[PDB]
Amino acid sequence: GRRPARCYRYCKNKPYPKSRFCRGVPDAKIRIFDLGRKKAKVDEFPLCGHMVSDEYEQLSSEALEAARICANKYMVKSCGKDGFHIRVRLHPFHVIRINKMLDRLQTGMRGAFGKPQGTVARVHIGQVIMSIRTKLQNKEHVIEALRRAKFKFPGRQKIHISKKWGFTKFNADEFEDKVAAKRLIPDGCGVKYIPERGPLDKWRALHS
Amino acid sequence: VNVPKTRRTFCKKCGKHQPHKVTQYKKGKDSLYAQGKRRYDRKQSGYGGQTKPIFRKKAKTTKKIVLRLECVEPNCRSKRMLAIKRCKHFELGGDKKRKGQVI
Amino acid sequence: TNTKGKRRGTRYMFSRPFRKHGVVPLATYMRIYKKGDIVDIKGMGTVQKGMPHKCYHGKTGRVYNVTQHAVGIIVNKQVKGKILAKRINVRIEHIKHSKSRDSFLKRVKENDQKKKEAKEKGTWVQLKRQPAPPREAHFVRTNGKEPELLEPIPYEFMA
RNA sequence: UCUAGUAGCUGGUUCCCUCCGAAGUUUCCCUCAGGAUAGCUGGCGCUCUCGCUACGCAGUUUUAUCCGGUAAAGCGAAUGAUUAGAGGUCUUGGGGCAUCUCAACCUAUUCUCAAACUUUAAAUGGGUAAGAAGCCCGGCUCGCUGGCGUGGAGCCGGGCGUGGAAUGCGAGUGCCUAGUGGGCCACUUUUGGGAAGCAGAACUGGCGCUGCGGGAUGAACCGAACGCCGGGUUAAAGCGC
RNA sequence: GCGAAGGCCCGCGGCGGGUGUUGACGCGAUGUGAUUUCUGCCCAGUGCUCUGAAUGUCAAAGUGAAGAAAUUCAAUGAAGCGCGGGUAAACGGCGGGAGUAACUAUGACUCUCUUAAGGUAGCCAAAUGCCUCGUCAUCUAAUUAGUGACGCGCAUGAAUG
RNA sequence: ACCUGUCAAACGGUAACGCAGGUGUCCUAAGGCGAGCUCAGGGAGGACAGAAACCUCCCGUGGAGCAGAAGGGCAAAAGCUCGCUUGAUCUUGAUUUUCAGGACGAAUACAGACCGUGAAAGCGGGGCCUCACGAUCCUUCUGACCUUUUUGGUUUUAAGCAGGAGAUGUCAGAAAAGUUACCACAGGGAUAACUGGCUUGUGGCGGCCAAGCGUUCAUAGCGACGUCGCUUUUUGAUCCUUCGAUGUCGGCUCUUCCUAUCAUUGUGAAGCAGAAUUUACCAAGCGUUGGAUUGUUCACCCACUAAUAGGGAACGUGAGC
RNA sequence: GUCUACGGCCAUACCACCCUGAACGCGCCCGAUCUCGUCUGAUCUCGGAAGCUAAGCAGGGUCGGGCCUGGUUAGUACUUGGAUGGGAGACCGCCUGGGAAUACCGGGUGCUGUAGGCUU
RNA sequence: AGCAGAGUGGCGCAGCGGAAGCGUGCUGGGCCCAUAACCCAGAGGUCGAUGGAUCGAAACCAUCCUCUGCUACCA
RNA sequence: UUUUUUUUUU
Ligand SMILES: [Zn+2]
Repeated sequence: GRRPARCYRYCKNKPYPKSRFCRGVPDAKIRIFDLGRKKAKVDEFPLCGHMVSDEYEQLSSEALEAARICANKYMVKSCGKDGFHIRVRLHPFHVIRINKMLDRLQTGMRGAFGKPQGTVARVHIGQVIMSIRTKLQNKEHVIEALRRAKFKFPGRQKIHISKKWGFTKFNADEFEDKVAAKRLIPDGCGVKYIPERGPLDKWRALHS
Repeated sequence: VNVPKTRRTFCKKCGKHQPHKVTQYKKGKDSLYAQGKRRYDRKQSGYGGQTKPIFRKKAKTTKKIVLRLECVEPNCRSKRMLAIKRCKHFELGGDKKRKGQVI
Repeated sequence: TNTKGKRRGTRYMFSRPFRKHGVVPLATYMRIYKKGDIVDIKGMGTVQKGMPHKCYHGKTGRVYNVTQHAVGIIVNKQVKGKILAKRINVRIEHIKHSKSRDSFLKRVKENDQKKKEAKEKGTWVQLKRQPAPPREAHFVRTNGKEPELLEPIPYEFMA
């Protein structure tokens, strides 16, 4: 029912998103992007690992769904069902088309503009595909889970352990000091950054 | 469209703006003694058959509306022909629309 | 093929700049254009009358006629291998004075006065412009401070 | 016999050397195997210019000065699209049961996006200017304009050559004019298509019109373009036979 | 269709020719195709054909009126069309949609629409059936073939016999 | 024949039966001018009144409206409400857009008249801007104390001059139904119906990962979600070759070649006790049948067999039938 | 140091809230006979001068939002030109030149023209 | 383009100088215990309209929109 | 002018 993924791989068209100009788009195969214990705080999942793309290609929504499932299945078995948090950092927004599957119809290349077939995500070199945050002792399991999810993707991917704290944008070596100095206020899965560039009442509330 | 039955426009004979009566121009009947009709009749007589085209690929659905303006000055009573754009419905001296009416 | 419409593809060139919509500033109507001066054509979408065609936007010409609200301009237009001097009428809002001519008129003034000063002082002064010459020889002092040694940095794979 | 009927279609179209040398593109056409039209070509000139016993121009740069919304970037900026937690609460909300959790809304954050989105915004682009047709003084005309000796334009005298960036080059102009109006290929950009030695575009170069050295061979690649020769040296590519 | 001053037809032309040395048991024009047994319903459509005209439209010529005339206007105004008739062994056509009989499934009796009638008697995967090498039986060891049956038959069917 | 955004590679221009759309109109006002107001939405209040009746305050950069599609533009606006009007009128040239720098359509600044509006400056010769349309010949109306009407004169008539209108949508504008299997001619490989060539979507054949299946056990044997290939025994896509001709389906006959191996020789593995079977390796030497139905390739059945494997050679093979 | 009338450039000028405002002015303010217009003298128009800076308005303030400007991002992204560079490709590196934009971090918060006043 | 017509309880029609109907369609009632239509009864018509005439009009007259039949055809 | 049916042995 679906063409081999080699037919849609090389980002040969301009972005073709779902809009008022492109209607009738089938829903993407991947609808859940955050998995595991999403409600965990910053301080409990300090280690972060990324699956980084090493090619300029487009990855299908089916591939993203397959990789997410197999990465989740391994990390549940190895780290428990509440010992990690997986975030898929790719959303399928590009729509790929297909020409008609072939008396009353005009055959050939006449009127050959296609109909929507599926959705793929355009990824650049050095761009993160998936991220997993966990405790510092589950480094080997994070590498293994991302390694198995590589086989679901066409091109080449590299597994990288981040220098930042969890899913935040702040370095893990400075994170605790910033929290103690009240520069970083935890909120939910992430953190808030507090500058010295506002009304002094906010500073009063923080230090009260 | 709705065009009022009277309008104040320039009069070429009077040299100035005058009230005019507005009517709808209608094509007069063929003369039967115009030179083109005489020539066509001479060509059409005999055994040749139809000698000139008969138009059949009609495309226009409306017609340009031509207004006949007649000066109301009794000594002048001059006329002019003033065409407006195509319209499907044309009304002369219809009621004027108002905005406070209940729909 | 595409249309021959007059404002096709002027979506951005005739739009007003960001946070610069509204009333046209009044000094644009107060600029005075004489016969023979050079003006830049830049269509403004706020005024739809006397609007130059898109092919004259960004073009520069000289005034040959002055009317109550508009100006006639002799503008060069390239047409399929020949350049012809078109005459176009543009309202005042879509034009402004060209600063290239003003700079040259200033240089003529300082040249003529420098000739008069040179003749009265019995000296010779340079009046022709010259291209940037090669840099002259000079000394560079170290001030007893050794140059800092630079070195390529090791590669690091970031996120 | 009219009749050598007409054919935008196929075939053919006869000596030599010399010089110059294309087009398959624009617009109109019952126009799409054809024409007319502009373009590209040639021929005939002509008007001038420099120099010895410069009139001006330019597929270039520079110096000034404008024009732009593509690449990029952005979404804790507008329009759209979109993931996840967090903190509060009016709740024409719901559920389990004095209620309490969800949902809704708000606020501050967060993940990911746009050919027909954008605050911002290149590189390469396009226009103009770089003086004697200039500059500066004095006067005259006007029915236009007008508080005015106003303003604007025109006209008549006079003065000023350090010729007002670099580089290169001799220019201007008239008539007549054939062939062509099936194209094709390549770097980069680019639309449709899974794709194609597929179809369709932009810029430049090329093949067609062109042989020569190299790629064993080859329309287009790399090098280099050609009167008949001798010497020397190279390019691209090579140097076991 | 035609009783001869005619029907059908020939001919550039002649009250010229053929049928016709003929006269309805004849000549001319069509369709179906022995015998047997039958030949259902539809005249709305297209043709052909009849006269009631309530009679509308309706050229030339003729008539009247105005003007100086050319001209113009008015009344009158044949056939044909219109209008009402026949007619399918003329060309042809012959549906659905409902309302419903004690397991079902099937389902007469009632009413409606287009453009009149809704396919009767018979016959059939036929030289006519796409699906289809239809289903059952018989024929063989084995049969997309043959035969006999079956009936919602793409698209059978009554002198298009 | 036209218009909007994009394509389109930041001047302009730029193609495809590219993408998303609109047009053959509509308006005496929705044309023109002036004045006075502020719109969408939201919050908080008020008898019936409630999610939506009307009244009031507050916030509101336009998130509304401006008739048509879209883009741009616009706030004491170009939007809403009133008041007065006909600059949507009469003329001559110049210019822009498409462009050959012919035309038409549309549009821009002027100039001369006559007017509208407002206290006035001003603004207005149609629609806020970019679409909404049409030659010659012929006809028809309108204008002048107009010109001709042929020996002269008067009067009808006719002709002419200038501006509108009746239309050509194949929209630079012939007056136009079919069939040919009885066919004809000039041509075309500028162009279809075979082979071949590019491509491989589809067909066919493989591989990787491992969620599960297999009593137990991911991998004896399989293999979901995904993903990478190969082949040209399928069918498409394309139109490079051949239309002054490359004889065309199938069968029959005959040779050779390939291996992606059905059997047979030699082996490895098993959920291999034996028998039977399955998986894999070297491997194409040898063999791969007789018939009913069908023109058939294909299919199906009957029966033997060690097995009754799959293919190519111009979809081998018509001066072989 | 300031204001008023008319403006130019149109936020360094806007927005939210707080403080201060001498003198002239600008206002708020009082009233409806006339001019004028309303459901309503609220607005608009007209005639004033008892009171008040509460408001508008001006100046200042806020680890204020916005705005302007500069760093950083960063010689990164992108890009003119080049090669018989690499790579199966996707794409990438180098030579020759040009060269950005968020987040993040600082500084600033109207200048001014003509005419006429006050600060005596 | 020319002539001649017509629009009616919703219908098939009938008259010209006002009194609006008939078999049908809605409704209520007689008669019988029959399932009737005759029988009586009511409602339902701006008679498609703009103006003109006259003491008065679907009805008469001029035009529009809703058609009909026939005739006619150089942009 | 019409008016069909009506039930199982007991
Ligand atoms: Zn007059």
